[PDB]
Amino acid sequence: EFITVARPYAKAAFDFAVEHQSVERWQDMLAFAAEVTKNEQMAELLSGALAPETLAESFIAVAGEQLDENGQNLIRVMAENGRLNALPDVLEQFIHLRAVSEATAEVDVISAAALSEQQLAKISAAMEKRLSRKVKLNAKIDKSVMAGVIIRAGDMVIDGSVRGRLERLADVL
Amino acid sequence: NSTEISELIKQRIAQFNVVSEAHNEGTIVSVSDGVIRIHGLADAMQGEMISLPGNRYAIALNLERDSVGAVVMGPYADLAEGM
Amino acid sequence: TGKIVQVIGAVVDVEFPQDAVPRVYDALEVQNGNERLVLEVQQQLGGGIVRTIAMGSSDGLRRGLDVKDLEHPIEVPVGKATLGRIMNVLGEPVDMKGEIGEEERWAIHRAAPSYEELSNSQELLETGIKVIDLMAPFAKGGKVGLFGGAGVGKTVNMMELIRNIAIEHSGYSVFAGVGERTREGNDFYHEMTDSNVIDKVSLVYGQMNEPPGNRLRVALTGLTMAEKFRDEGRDVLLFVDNIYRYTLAGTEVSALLGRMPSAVGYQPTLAEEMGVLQERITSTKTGSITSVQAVYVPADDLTDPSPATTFAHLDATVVLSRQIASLGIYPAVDPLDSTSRQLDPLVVGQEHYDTARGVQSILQRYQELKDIIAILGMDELSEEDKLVVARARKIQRFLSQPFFVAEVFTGSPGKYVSLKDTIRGFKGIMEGEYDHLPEQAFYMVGSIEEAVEKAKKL
Amino acid sequence: MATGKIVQVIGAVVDVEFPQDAVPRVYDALEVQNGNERLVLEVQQQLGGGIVRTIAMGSSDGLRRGLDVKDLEHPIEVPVGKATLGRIMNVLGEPVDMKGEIGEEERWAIHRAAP
Ligand SMILES: Nc1ncnc2c1ncn2[C@@H]1O[C@H](COP(=O)(O)OP(=O)(O)OP(=O)(O)O)[C@@H](O)[C@H]1O
Ligand SMILES: [Mg+2]
Repeated sequence: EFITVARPYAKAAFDFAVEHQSVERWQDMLAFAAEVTKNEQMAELLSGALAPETLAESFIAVAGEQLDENGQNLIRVMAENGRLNALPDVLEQFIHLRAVSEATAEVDVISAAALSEQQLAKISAAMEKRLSRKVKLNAKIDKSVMAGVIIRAGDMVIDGSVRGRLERLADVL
Repeated sequence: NSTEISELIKQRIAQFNVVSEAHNEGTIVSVSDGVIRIHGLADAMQGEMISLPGNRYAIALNLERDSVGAVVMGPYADLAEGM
Repeated sequence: TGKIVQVIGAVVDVEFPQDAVPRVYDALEVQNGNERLVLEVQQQLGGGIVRTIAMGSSDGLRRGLDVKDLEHPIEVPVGKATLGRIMNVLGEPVDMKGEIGEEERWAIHRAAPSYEELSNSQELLETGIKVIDLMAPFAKGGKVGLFGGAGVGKTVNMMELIRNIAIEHSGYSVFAGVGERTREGNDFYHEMTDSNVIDKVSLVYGQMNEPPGNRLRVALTGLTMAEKFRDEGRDVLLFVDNIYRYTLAGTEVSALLGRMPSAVGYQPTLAEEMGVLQERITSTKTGSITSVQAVYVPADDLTDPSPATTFAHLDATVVLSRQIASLGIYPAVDPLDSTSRQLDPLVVGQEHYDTARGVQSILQRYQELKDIIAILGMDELSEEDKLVVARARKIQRFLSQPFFVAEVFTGSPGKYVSLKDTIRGFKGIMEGEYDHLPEQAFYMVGSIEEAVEKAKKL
Repeated sequence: MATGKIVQVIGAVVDVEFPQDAVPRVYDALEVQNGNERLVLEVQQQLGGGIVRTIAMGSSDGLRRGLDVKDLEHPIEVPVGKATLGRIMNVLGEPVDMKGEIGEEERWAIHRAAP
């Protein structure tokens, strides 16, 4: 998958967007550059053997919204190295960099029920204490949770569920 | 705002006439030592005879994700990229 | 549900929705023109791509064909319903008779029996062949391997073993043809039917014409049938026509599976792939499998990784030599390389053990003298060295024997020799009881009495 | 008019990029100005994207990236016939003796199918 080759471009784009105070515009621009990449006919063209600059100018032709001489030049750079299919992964790493820079974390909470919303106030305060970031909750109700709740933040998980506790005790053979 | 930009893309591809090859047809991408790489041929099948310009054939040996690998049944030196 | 996305030789990549990706060794199915093709899943790549091997000809496959996900591995009929019938790798009937009256189907991928279940046995099993049960005797429920290059008599020796054992033995038998000649399968089938012994034998044939996936999986099909008969509590005979073709079919696909080459270009998984197959051929406290396997030796190189790996898995190993075969001594067994776990004074008893080690010592000394003899000639030897040579040559001739399946080749009637006659004869030769007979008296005679009768007419 | 440009020089191997529509065919002969002398390149492989890979028929030293490349549309062509007798030539059919120009009547391509 494109993650490893997408990282350098994501960093460069975020750094440039920080200098010119345009991060939000850059995000909305990369969204469009990634979305044109997903189109059928454009995807067939990307898999073809066009010389870099001809492909770059056709892509820039479709990507009209892009800020000329900044985003369109980013397309030219990626077209020199044929990374245009990595654009969905050049995006979302830009979003990751933004969330890190803005010291903000999406954190997820899965339970057997819709949580009491007072519970969510306590959970959000607790997460803003566990991690020194503002925490956006987007909790979920899940049938698999017999009872209790799972808290997931980044790649750390704190299992408070009855299902997990059962399959943790059932392990004690 | 996603559906709107999706159809905007589909309008703008037509405005610039970017379009696919027909099925059963493709282009030579690269040529070396009698091995041929072809882009397109979405309906080509393993072991098929692919007719080249002139009156000669290549045999499809690999159906890669992005290309067909084929070997030329005769002289290959006159073949070129983009045929 | 699935879509074909690549076709490279025998390997087909299929994409599935990420919530539905098939398990490893699941069977998939795709319509190829006017026929149905099964694919077996080998690897899960990322993003719902899955990499599979075609159980049939992959020519004519397009990209973009719709693929059906069968929820189970390859499963084959087992039990008495298979007896007397010829079946394919997929467990399909290949003889022109009707459908197989199966009651049960077993997945061909299985685990070996646990260490607790294994059973020991020391019951010596007799054969009609002098050299085999003299030099490398083997027991009921053990494994025998015939090692040899191209055209040195692996099949003929295995057919003699079939004739003798699998007809004095009373239980069921399974014959697995793996990547060998179709002509030989048809010949075997008929001479089984003419003898009316076919109704005791299940035959699975994966011969060389088949594309690589069939040759890869057919051995597991045969083992699955043999395991059904073993777990029923019977005593079973399993014959494998050439085990080497299984490893070779692994080699052919390994590169297309994206695995770096090893050693002499073999797949890196060679030892594990051979071991998981071999460990399932085992006698158990519930029932016993006796196994005879042919092992082809590429370029006669016994140090090649495939024979070298095979050697550790067998109880008795008989090594056939092209150099002996070109003398016309048949069976072309090398007694200085053939060996058995059973050549042990406790199981065989002292007379047999002493006779075998005496023969081994004399033949080794003859090897030591041949380099002197090549340059100088024999006249320079000492008078005891000349006696060593004179006895070693007679021993080499007396290991020859006419076979019934070799009646068509030689034109002379086949011979069956009891073990006692072998021990008595070789002990007499080494003691010099027959120092007055010519060498020709010993060639292709069944027993020592026949050597003296041949000597009377030279 | 030269239409290609050199894009790599790795020892004797020279890669040249042409427009998509004018890639030279395999076995064709190219030439470049290596300072104050012409250097001939023979096409071995057509890579994707208009890039072609060639073997230099001469010394590779002094070549820059970006030099102009002329596409001679025939293979290497050499003089033939009676004028060649008693003359020493190099692989390109150029006189290696000092004895002046060869009075050629024809030049044939060195790459041919057998009878
Ligand atoms: N006991 C024997 N007596 C006489 N000839 C024999 C004997 N064994 C083998 N041969 C000769 O060797 C030939 C080949 O034998 P066989 O088919 O058993 O060899 P193989 O080593 O199993 O060969 P392959 O690797 O080709 O399957 C026979 O056709 C016959 O000519
Ligand atoms: Mg054989």
